[PDB]
Amino acid sequence: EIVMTQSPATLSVSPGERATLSCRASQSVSSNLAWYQQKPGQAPRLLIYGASTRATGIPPRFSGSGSGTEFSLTISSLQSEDFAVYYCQQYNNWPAITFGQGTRLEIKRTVAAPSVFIFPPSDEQLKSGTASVVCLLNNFYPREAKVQWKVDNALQSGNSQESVTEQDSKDSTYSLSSTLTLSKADYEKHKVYACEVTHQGLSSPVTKSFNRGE
Amino acid sequence: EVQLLESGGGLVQPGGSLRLSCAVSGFTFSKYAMNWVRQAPGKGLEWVSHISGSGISTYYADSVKGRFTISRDTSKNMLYLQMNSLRAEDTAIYYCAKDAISGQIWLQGTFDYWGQGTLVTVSSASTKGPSVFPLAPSSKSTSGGTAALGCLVKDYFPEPVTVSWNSGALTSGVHTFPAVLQSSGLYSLSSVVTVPSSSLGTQTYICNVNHKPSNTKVDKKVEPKSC
Repeated sequence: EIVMTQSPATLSVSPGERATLSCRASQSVSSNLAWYQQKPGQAPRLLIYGASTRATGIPPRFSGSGSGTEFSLTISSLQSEDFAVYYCQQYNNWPAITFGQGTRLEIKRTVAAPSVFIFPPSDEQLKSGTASVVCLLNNFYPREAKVQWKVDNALQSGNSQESVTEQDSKDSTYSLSSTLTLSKADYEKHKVYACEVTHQGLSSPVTKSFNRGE
Repeated sequence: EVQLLESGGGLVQPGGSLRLSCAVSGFTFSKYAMNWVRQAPGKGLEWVSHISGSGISTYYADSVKGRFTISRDTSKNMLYLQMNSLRAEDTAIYYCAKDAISGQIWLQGTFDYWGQGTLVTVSSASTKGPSVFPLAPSSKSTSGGTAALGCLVKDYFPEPVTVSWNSGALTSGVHTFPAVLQSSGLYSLSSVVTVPSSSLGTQTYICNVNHKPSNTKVDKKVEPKSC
């Protein structure tokens, strides 16, 4: 098999600028190379074939170049909806089609601070014997963020899980949820539940909190 | 308008069998050869199988050789993948993909239309429907700012669940988080939306949760709680 390598696997390119993505082949594949764009939750869409020919309906700011073993995909005037994983694929050795493992292109927009919300567990879930406390960080950039749980001003470790949305196709921001999971018995031992958020567009950390009964 | 519609994916025991279907509309089916391409969770694309436009010629990747069978019924615009002796490494989203240029080998190796894909999960774990709980907005400050509300979809297997708001009316500002695999081995996710703080009590907010693997459809209405 011909091994296709896309390195680096991630790139962060500012909007309006030019992003160059790399794809390299273990042997010559001539011009039998294609590029696909896969947005989150969607099937791949064909961008380039023949290593330089644009598929139908693909705007000309997408450009493919190269031959043999070295190839590039150039996206000019980078836009927020260009966030995706881009795959190169050789079809020289048909039908032994092989893909590169893809490069994820992040849109490097300006810093945006998160809006922070805290949600107490519902009483419906409380009957079932478990309490889920959800802290939300909404529409921030960059992705890096620290979320800390304080239960009666005591640090919580090992009892929370985080989930992050894909970069938004419109405003290029991220959103994140932290979920604290405790037993109803352990939920009812303590009083103060606080979510402390540290991030780059916040000068000092933001805390949102509630008290169990009130 | 070309449309490829995969169907038949689901939860199946290791060693079991499953047959996938791809409904085809919007072009001359006989003119084009067809492919199956799969994608494991969080992984890349892997070509699996190819069938010629006539149907005489079939090809398979080594990883599925002797276990998968591609077939077509050009009469009724259908493409099939028969999957036998399934393993955990076969768990993936399976895409139906149409070749670009009609002809044969000289013009093949490129896919210009793809289906939305169907998920195949190879596991011995049991199907389990989720519980839906509200993420009630509270202490909505300034009455002209923005408040956050949502739904917590907890303890289900297998993937996926879908969440909409107000039957797909409320679309702007909705963030449906990727599912998280909990310590129990069940999945859980949250869907949240940010809305005008003054609409609380004026507009009702309902999250429509669908977990098709367990035949679970739930509408949960989210309101501010007392005190």
